[PDB]
This record gives sequence, structure tokens and C-alpha cells, in this order.
Amino acid sequence: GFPWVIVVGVPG
Amino acid sequence: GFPWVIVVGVPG
Amino acid sequence: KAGSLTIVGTGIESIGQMTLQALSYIEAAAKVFYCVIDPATEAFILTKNKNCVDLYQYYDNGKSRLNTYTQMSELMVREVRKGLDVVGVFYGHPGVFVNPSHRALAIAKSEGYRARMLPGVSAEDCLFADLCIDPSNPGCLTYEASDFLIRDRPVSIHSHLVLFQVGCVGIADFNFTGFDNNKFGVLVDRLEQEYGAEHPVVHYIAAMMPHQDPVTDKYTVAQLREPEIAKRVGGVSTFYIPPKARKASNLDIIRRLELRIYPANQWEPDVPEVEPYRPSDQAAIAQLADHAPPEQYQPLATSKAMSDVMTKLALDPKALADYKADHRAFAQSVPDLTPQERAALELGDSWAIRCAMKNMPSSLLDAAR
Amino acid sequence: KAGSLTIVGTGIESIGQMTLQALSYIEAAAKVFYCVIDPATEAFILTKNKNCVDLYQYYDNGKSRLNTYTQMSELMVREVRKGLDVVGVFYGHPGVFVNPSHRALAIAKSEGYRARMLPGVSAEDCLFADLCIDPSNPGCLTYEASDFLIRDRPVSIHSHLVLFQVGCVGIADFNFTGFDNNKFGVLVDRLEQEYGAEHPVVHYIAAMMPHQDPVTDKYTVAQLREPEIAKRVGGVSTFYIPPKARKASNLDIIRRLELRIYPANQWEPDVPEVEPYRPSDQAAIAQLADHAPPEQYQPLATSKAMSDVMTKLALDPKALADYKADHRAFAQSVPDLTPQERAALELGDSWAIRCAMKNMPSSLLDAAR
Ligand SMILES: Nc1ncnc2c1ncn2[C@@H]1O[C@H](CSCC[C@H](N)C(=O)O)[C@@H](O)[C@H]1O
Ligand SMILES: Nc1ncnc2c1ncn2[C@@H]1O[C@H](CSCC[C@H](N)C(=O)O)[C@@H](O)[C@H]1O
Repeated sequence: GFPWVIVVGVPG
Repeated sequence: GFPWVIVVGVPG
Repeated sequence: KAGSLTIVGTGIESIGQMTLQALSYIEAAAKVFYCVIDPATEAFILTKNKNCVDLYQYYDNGKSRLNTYTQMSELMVREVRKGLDVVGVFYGHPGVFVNPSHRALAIAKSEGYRARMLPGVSAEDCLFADLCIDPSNPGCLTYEASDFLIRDRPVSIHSHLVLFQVGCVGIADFNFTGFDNNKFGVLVDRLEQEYGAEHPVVHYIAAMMPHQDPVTDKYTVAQLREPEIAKRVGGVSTFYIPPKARKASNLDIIRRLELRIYPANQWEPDVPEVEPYRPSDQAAIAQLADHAPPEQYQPLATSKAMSDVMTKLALDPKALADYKADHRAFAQSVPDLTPQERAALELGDSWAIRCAMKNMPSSLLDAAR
Repeated sequence: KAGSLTIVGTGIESIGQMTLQALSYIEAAAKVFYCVIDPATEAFILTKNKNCVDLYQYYDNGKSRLNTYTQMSELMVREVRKGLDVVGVFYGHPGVFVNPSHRALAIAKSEGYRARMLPGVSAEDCLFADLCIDPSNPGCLTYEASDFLIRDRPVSIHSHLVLFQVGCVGIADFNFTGFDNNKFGVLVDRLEQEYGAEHPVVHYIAAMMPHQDPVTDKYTVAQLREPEIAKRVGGVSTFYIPPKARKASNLDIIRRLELRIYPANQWEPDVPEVEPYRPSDQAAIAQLADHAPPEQYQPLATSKAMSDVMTKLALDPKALADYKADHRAFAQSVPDLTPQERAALELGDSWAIRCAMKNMPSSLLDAAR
């Protein structure tokens, strides 16, 4: 059921 | 004291 | 100086992929901050420590993840500055595609506090287990999907490719009902350019719960444009792109060194069948009949007392802190130890412990200086 | 059909880096085969199961490792064919630079037996924790040192490089008193060619024992020719080669997507100092004062009974086997469950379990179909 636990992002 | 437990080798 | 930060991992699959050291550090912590996905893992953690805070609540719809990550990182560092032993908990490996852990430790370190990351089982660790591949053969390139696109990072058609965060191409923010991943097609274009329309791409999702099966669905690069297929990719989707070809061996390097292995990589296209039981395999197995341990092989020869104390040091961070502060003091006080066991503890080094725990052959010892 | 093979890992550091699922699978096994380095880990394993065999005894001086690996792989498969539930145990991750695990599973699978690898904490997992790096930033290339040389595998000066088995370049065999690693200079030549004499190389050895410190010694590529330095490399040595430069961002890809992070990689040469508390960081932290959990945030709201059973499924492979064979049967029989908890178990899917364990906002639910 759409799990979304993103713990990093890149330049933007 | 020189531990050596290599569990893979490559073509050779 | 008072105050420390230890970041640990839970692994990917619920509870069971947490290491013993992660669990013991959680129990010993003054204050725990966690970011996990499944609520059994969360409930498990709450049984282990009174003072937990869920970091997941610092995410929000339309809220940039950098904000969330600064906030997570600051909540941990603040309790460090109050002199507390703080444990941070992140799903998987706390340092693999995780900003706020590296962030909180670098801050803690730059202000002179004890600052440690314990490793854990990553999604890539799971990928290798579940898809039955070995990074070593034939090598591994690992990228965040968007960084891959934005800095035009080189692929190798002769080595494994692992792509994290394929479910949020270009997305700097967060939403509790996921995202469309409208820029997905952009990745699919880069893959076709580098590998080609027919080239295999494995959609990998590691089971999160003990009873569930992984997703290990192979698609063509071109199939990823079908809406029905593209929509199966989400926030916990990882892509594995196998090699397109074996790479010729180098003649010059073989000389200087004075010179397929089963099993084949099953996700590789036009992969030839590899024989398990070749002659050298059959000869290796025939030897088992008469096999004795070689002379220099050193059997375990230890005691319940030494076994118990070496377990305690690994599992009881209080036992470890005593030992770390005075080897000889600690050793003297452990009951039912042989002098050889006490001596090994007083020295601390791997050789001494091996000599005390193993029946060392007269041969190995000889080597010495 | 009767008989199964499960391969698990112990992690790198003694006992503590074993996962809970690894430990429970070892306890439940009919026959255990292990290949670990330190004897505390070995002694620990022997307390957990009666029927263990040390696979380390199938190594020998001058004996080709392929022979050893075929022999290890066959000893496991044979007990599988007798109808037994066999657990193999390898240090670290049982599938990361490990032939005999992949070998034994592919054989077990090709003869129609249940065949599973559980992931574990690899040396690369430890490397990331101990050297404070993240594969994601700026990407990771991982190779076996000799395969790197022999197939002339491409490096990226803009991404992390990890080299396993730098202590046995060109060596197909084994020796209980290690090796000279005479072909080491060959690797050092390849590194200078690709990175240059002054470029940093980190000599990484993860602490094996709880009380020990890692080796994280930086050298120049040129320093690796000094005999005193080269001789410190051994069978458990891994090299980390940081990037030489940040890679320019791509103008074209930024457009299609409609568009340093702290901390800096400390092993990178001429690395600029990165500010932790920039404005957006200061603004993110100011928000903490008035922060409430967002509406769509879903707090844990579960019971001791549901917590206990979800823990059992993760930690008790017998509990799991019942559940896997009949969800509804298993759920009916668990005591002190609410209907909502029983229902979630009967369905098995992550959403139902999340609804039963979390206080879901009216919003998230709405999404539905
Ligand atoms: N169950 C799962 N199966 C596959 N990939 C997963 C996963 N859970 C997380 N990931 C990967 O991890 C990304 C988030 S980044 C966090 C990674 C985590 N620290 C780890 O150790 O793996 C996801 O976008 C996906 O690429
Ligand atoms: N303590 C340690 N520190 C650093 N690298 C290590 C290590 N123990 C093993 N390795 C690496 O692993 C190689 C053997 S291959 C076995 C790897 C193991 N399955 C894992 O999960 O990591 C060594 O040559 C070295 O490159």
C-alpha cells in the first residue's frame, strides 16, 4: 500500500 | 597474526 | 566528555534482520530515535527501550526531505549535547542511502562527542541473497537512480548494476500517498541508450515481513514504458540490471600474474548452462573419503567460562566498557578462567585469544616473530 | 519434498553482527556447516546447535580454493539429499565474495529442494560505517582485486572504489601462515595509471573483536611500494579509493527533471569544508518548536498480543511455518488478539497489518482502490 521512506536526496 | 579465510577465487 | 551518538540498523525484513549488537545498543541507550517502515519492527523497538521518538513524523506532504533530514539529525544531536548516550535507528544499514545518520555523526564528531555507526543488512545485501548474485562476479556498480541520471554516471555492461530510488526520479519532497514518478521514462531512456530495448531489468522488492516473498520480476527496458508495469515501481523498488556480456580476459595482466565458475548468473541474457560436477569438482569430492584435518588446522579447544565472557563482551556493552578501560583489571575479575584465558584477555590481541581458544599446532606457533 | 539448505551470515565483528534470523535458523537446523574466522563466533555457534561441522578444515597449504569450495558445497548438499534441513554459516554476508554458498544453493535448487540465502553484514557494510561514507554519494564500484586487474574492469574517478582480496593478487591457493602477495605491485601499477601516485588509498580492516578498533590507514598509491607498508596488507584487507573529483552536473537531464550536501567525504583529496547549519538547515530547525505530527502520520496503536505474535513470526521459524501453510488457521489459534488483529494475520498483506498496528488517519484510508 505505497510505502515511501526515502532517507536521502541528491543535489536538487 | 595473518588470518586468511578467502571463500572465492576468480578465473585462475 | 559526556554524551555519545550510536546509529544502528534494523535490516530490511521485520525484526529478524536486526543484528544482536544493534538490539543490545538499543536496550542500553538513554534516548532512542528510530526511522523504520513496518510497525512490528517499531513495536519490537518500543519493548526494548522506554525513551523512543519516531523520526517518521518529521516527514510531510510537499515537505522537502532535506528539511526532514536536518530535523531528524538535530533531534539526535541535541540529546547528545545534554550529555546523554543517544542511539539512532534506521531501517536496513543506517549509512546506506541515509543523509541524517552521516549528518548527525559528523556534527557529533566535530563537537568532540563519541560518534559511531554500526553496520546493518542493506537492501543491496538482500538483493544479492534473493536474486542469487555475488558482487565480486562480475563486479558491482551501485547508484541512486537520479544521481545516475543527473551526473551521467558511467555504466559497465560487463558488471552488475544496482539502482536505488527508481520510484522517485527527480523528486526532492515526500507524500504519504506516494508519487506518480512522472520522470521514470527519463531513466528508461538512459537504460535503453546504454543497454538496449531487449536488455533485462529486474524489479526487486525484498519481503518486508517474515511470511512474504520478494518481488524478483524481470522486464525488458522497453516494457518499463507500459503504464501497468511502470506503476508497480514504488518508494521501496530497487532495479538490478545484469551484464550484457562477459569481458575478454587481458593477455598482458595474465602473464605478470603467471597464470565460467558455477553457478551462472541466471538473470544474464543468453547465459550458457555451466556444469557443477566437472573433473576437478569430481576429484575434489573423491578426496573427501580419506580427508583428515591438515596438520596446521587448529580445532576449537575453549571453556564455557571463556565462551561466556567473549559472548558477554559482544552482547553486553557495560561488560565491554569495563574491559576496554582496563584489560588486566577486567580479566582478573572474570571467574572460572584458566591462566591462559586470563592472559589472552589481558593482551586483547586476536593471536593470544586464538591460542587460548584453539588447540594450535606446533608449526603455526613456530612462525612467531 | 524433504530436505532444505539455508545459508546465513555471522557478520564481520565477533557474535554481535549476527542477525536474529541467522541465530534462530542455526538453532532450528538438523545439521550446521560453518566457515568463520574468530573462535568466539565459532564457540557461540556450537552452543546453539549440537550437529556442527567446521568447513575451515577443508582448506590446506598449496590446495586450490576451488577444491576446498567444491568440498564445502558437497558436504552441505549431501545432508540435504538425506532429507535434512541443512544450515550453512559463512562470516559476513554468506553471498558476498563466497563461491561455495551460491554453489550449494544452485545444486540444491536444480534438484528441487527448498534453497534460501539470508543476507548478512558484509565487510563493505562495515567499510561504509567505519570510514563514514554512503555508496549513494557519489556512487560505488566494488571489485575483487584480481578480477579488476585480469578483465581490466573500468574505474570511475568520480565514484567510490572498493577492492576486496588485495592481500592475495593472482593466488588460487591457500596457506595457514598467509602469503607474500608478490603480485601486489601489479595492482599498485594499475592504481597509479588510473588515479596517480599522490591519490589516497585507505587500508581498511574492520575490527573482528568487540573491543578492537578498525584499521582506517590512508596511504598514497606510491606509498604502497614501500615494503614496510605493503607487508601490512593481508587476507582480511580491503582497499577504499575515494573519488579524485566531483563530476559536473548534466544541463540536459536537469531540464527534463524540471530542477555539496553535508557532510563532506573526509577521505577525498582537496575536499572543501561543507557547512552543516546553512539557512535552510536553520529554518528546518526553527520549525521544530511548533512541529506537530502531520494529519496523515499514523502512530503505533497495537497490543502486547499482536506485538508478541509478529515478533514470534520473525524469531521462531516453527511459528512461521504454521502461519505460511494456513494464515486463517494460525490467526484463529493466537490468543488475546482483537478481531482486527486476527483479520490482518488472515490476509497477511502489509496494508492490513499496518491498519491493525497503526492508528490510520481518515485520508490515507480514503485513497483505497
Ligand atoms: N524492501 C526493499 N526492497 C528493495 N529495495 C529496497 C527495500 N527497502 C528499501 N529499498 C531501497 O532503498 C531505497 C531507500 S534508501 C534507504 C536504504 C536503506 N538504508 C538500506 O539499507 O537499504 C529505496 O528507494 C530502494 O531503492
Ligand atoms: N575484517 C575485515 N575487514 C575488511 N575487509 C574484510 C574483513 N574480513 C573480510 N574482508 C574482505 O573480504 C575478503 C574475503 S571474501 C569474504 C567476504 C565476506 N563474505 C563479507 O561479507 O564481507 C577479504 O580479502 C577482504 O577483502
